[PDB]
Amino acid sequence: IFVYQNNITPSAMKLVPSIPPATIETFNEAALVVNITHHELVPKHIRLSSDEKRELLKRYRLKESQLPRIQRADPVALYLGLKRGEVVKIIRKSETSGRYASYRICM
Amino acid sequence: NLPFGLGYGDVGKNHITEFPSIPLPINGPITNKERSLAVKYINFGKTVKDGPFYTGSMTNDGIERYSDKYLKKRKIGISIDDHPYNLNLFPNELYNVMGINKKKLLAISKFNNADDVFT
Amino acid sequence: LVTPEDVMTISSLEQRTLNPDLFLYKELVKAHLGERAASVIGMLVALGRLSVRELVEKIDGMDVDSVKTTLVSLTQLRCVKYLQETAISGKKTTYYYYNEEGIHILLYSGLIIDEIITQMRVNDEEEHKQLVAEIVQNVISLGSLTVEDYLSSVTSDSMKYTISSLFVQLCEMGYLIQISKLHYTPIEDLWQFLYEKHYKNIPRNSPLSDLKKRSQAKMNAKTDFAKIINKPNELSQILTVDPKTSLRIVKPTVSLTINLDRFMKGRRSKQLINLAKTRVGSVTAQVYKIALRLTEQKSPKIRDPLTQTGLLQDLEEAKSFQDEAELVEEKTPGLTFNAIDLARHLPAELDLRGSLLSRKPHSASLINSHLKILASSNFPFLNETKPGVYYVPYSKLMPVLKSSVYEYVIASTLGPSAMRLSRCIRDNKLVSEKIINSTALMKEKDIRSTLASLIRYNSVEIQEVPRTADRSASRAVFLFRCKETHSYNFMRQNLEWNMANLLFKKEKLKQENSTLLKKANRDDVKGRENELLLPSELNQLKMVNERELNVFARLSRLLSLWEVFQMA
Amino acid sequence: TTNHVLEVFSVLGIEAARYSIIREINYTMSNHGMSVDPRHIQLLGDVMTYKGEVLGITRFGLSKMRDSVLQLASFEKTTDHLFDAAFYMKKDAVEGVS
Amino acid sequence: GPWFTDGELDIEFINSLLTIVWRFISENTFPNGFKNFENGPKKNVFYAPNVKNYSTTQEILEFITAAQVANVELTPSNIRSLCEVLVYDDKLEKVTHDCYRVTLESILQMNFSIFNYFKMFPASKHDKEVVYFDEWT
DNA sequence: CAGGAGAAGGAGCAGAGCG
DNA sequence: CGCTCTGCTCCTTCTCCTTTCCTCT
RNA sequence: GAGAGGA
Repeated sequence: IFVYQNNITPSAMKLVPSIPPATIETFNEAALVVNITHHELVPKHIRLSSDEKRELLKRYRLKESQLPRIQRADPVALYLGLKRGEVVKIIRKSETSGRYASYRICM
Repeated sequence: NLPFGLGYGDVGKNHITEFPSIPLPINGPITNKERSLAVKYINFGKTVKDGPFYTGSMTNDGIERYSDKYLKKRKIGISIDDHPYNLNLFPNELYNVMGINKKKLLAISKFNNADDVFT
Repeated sequence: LVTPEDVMTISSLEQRTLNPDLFLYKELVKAHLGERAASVIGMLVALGRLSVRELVEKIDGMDVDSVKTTLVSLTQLRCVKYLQETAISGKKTTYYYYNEEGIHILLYSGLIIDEIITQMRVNDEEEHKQLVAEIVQNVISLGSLTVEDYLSSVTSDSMKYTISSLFVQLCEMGYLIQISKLHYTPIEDLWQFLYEKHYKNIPRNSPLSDLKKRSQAKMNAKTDFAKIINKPNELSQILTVDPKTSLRIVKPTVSLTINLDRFMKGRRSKQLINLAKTRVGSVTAQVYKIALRLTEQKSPKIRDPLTQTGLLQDLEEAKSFQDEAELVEEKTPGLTFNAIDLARHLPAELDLRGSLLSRKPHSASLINSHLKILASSNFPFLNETKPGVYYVPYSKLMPVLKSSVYEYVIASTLGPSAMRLSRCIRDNKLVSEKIINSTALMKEKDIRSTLASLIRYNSVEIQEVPRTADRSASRAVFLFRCKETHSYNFMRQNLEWNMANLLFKKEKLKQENSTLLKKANRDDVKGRENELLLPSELNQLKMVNERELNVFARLSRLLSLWEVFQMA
Repeated sequence: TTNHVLEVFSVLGIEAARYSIIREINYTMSNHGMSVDPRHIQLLGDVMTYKGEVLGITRFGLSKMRDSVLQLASFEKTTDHLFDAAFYMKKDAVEGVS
Repeated sequence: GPWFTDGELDIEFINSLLTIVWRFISENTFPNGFKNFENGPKKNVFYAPNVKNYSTTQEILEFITAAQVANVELTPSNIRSLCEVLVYDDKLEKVTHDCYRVTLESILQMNFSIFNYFKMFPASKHDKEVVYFDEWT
């Protein structure tokens, strides 16, 4: 995780996603002052493993292309650093329905 | 606006030929040497059609009969697998379909220089 | 009037939409291999680089065993060029390409056998010409052969020795080469592989500079690229001398196939001889022919050093290729020759005494003078390296050969005025209609007619110079250029489509009248046509055979006409 | 919190964008005294924010949601959508109500 | 220009002038002339490479002046333009310093090898499998 | 005849590498 | 060490929509 | 075609 101070040259961004085994991420110091997950409007995200994703897909008889996707580089996605194809379970709280789970995948 | 080099007589119907009218000069009568090539072009091709590597295709009743018995098999069909193969050339995944462990048999494509064309 | 219900049937309009490459390749494979192989080749051409799973998915005949049998049939006949790449993230997969050289070999079979028979001075002896014809036929039809199988097929010791000697002679001549996995690997992907293992291995210290690092990688990669390209052409297998009786014998275990590059170099030599026959006398043409035959084995490859296809040409250093080629084109030891060698090998049947007039056999001076008159012409038939030493410049002879063939095709199809206009526009550059009339001296009406009939092909290109804010006509001017690359590519595609159409018609006619053709071999009744079949069947079979003969003769002519555009 | 939905989407993820959409629609329709059940608002928010990003109900946000060429042509920009489906050779399976 | 008739460039006079200039060049650049080809290409002889077989523009000017076939005064530039026009059609091969010597193809065409297309015969009537240049266009 | 929102080219600078 | 591409980012100038229809005249 | 109710 490379927390740059003020600005990133686009050439650095070009060089960023070229490592087969490993990966690197960029975080602005201004973008990291109050973590997004502690905001009132950001529901609790949970990263689901391969086994949990398989269990969910078998339970709802879905595929990896039908769940409501969440974009990569989403502020609550790059926070957890979800890789492409990882399911995140969201504990969404509504005043008329209590808490309930909604699922997303990273694309 | 009719152009300078045109008149109303030549315009009015849009007749496109739809048929070619400019032929290449390669349509002349064949020569004896050219007649030879052909044979070595008809013969080749015929041999590979008879060759084991064809798989071209994209009565036969199940009732036993004494008539079909005592009749010879049409030929000794040579499948693709029976041909000898240089294993180091082919991809590995195709090994399950070849004759990796099968009796060796190679067919010789004899060449008859005499033309098979009638007259 | 011809209704569309008849136009769709007797106008060849349904096939006029097919891509010439896909049409030709699919038709050839269907004629020589079958329908499953034709479908697989069609998928390979249409999509490109399909694995077995994708081939199964994209074809209705999705039997995995059927697809694998088709793939082995195409691989043994090297009609495909597979590739085994390893996925770092997991399971490896092997992708198949379409092999152009194998399909060309299927295309040039008759010409290949004719060249094999004629070039080797064995048709004169009349006894082993049949043996070498059978050898080349089996090699070209079965794909790859090892000599021990062919020898074990025959029984006679004399026949075995003759076949082994012919194998050795053919391999030495260059028409037969050892087949390796390099023949089943795309040149572009081979260069991609060789770019690494020479760029990655550079230490992580400061390399000269990133551009200079890439330059070093390219310079190191070109060396072993050329080395591995020429590795099959080193005759490292024929030198199994003295297993017994101390004779030159080919190694039994080495598989041998036909060298398409050698045959295409022979075709280029024949094309150059035909061109020279339109510029010098018959005797001088014979001298040029024998010089080409002497230098044919050592000549550079017809297509390219195989580096043009591999990567991007360059920023502008692509000329280096030319220069590098030119260097070898001038410095390969076999290329350079003097009149002494030609006189040594010149046939005695050539007069070569009164052919040349001094002012208004096998003499060295006369042969040198004929070489000088060959080199004197504006067409670079021969070029002078040292005083009295000549070499045939292939680099400077391809463009003129292509231009002459294209100009004469235009002259034959359209009028001679079309050739005049094309050559006038080519010699000039961006010439208006008034200057065309001034420097061509013919009617402007026919000038415009020929220009309009010629722009239908990529022969003459219109450059629009707008004289207003809007580029609409009646105010702008229209100059004319040539753009010879467009013309060559378009004519090559046109000839490919014509050849595909001829083959399609031949196969259709064979299928339509297949009943009597099948009867001709139902009971081995060949050679007994008049004494067993009805006269109507006799006439029908005669007409079918004559039509097929004419089809293949026209295919041979089309090949002789399109090889030049295939060159590079 | 701001009124702008897209700003919340940019700075706080997509779930916060959905929450903001639902809450702002509910507030606008409650300040006006109208009684619309919040479940319809939640369905609208989910429809807007289920492809991954906030997508409008214009002819631009619909083109990124529904693949069906005939439905998009029926709604808006008919000829452009039909010509694009002819060019890219789309293969829609008719399952929508339109 | 002197070659214009009724405001348009006629061809008949131009064609005759081209023919006579071509014949003059062919005679100059060959040992004996057309009678070297009455027997055929199996016996014809050619000039040595060291000889000056070409014919400059001035020789053509002298020939057209002494022949009086053009019937009008022709400047060397006009004859140069005319023979440059004749350079096309693979006639009157151009040599440096404004020299001309006829091509062998030009005299071969007076009577597969695509180059000598004139010898090949047209296709028979009502014959299928005949190759057309514009069948694909 | 107004209002809203995208797609496509000029255009003016950072940034990188360089011989 | 200026020089010269790329590349990015503005900036401007362009295009496609605006209930229901329900009549008559 | 376009002028205007109308709900």
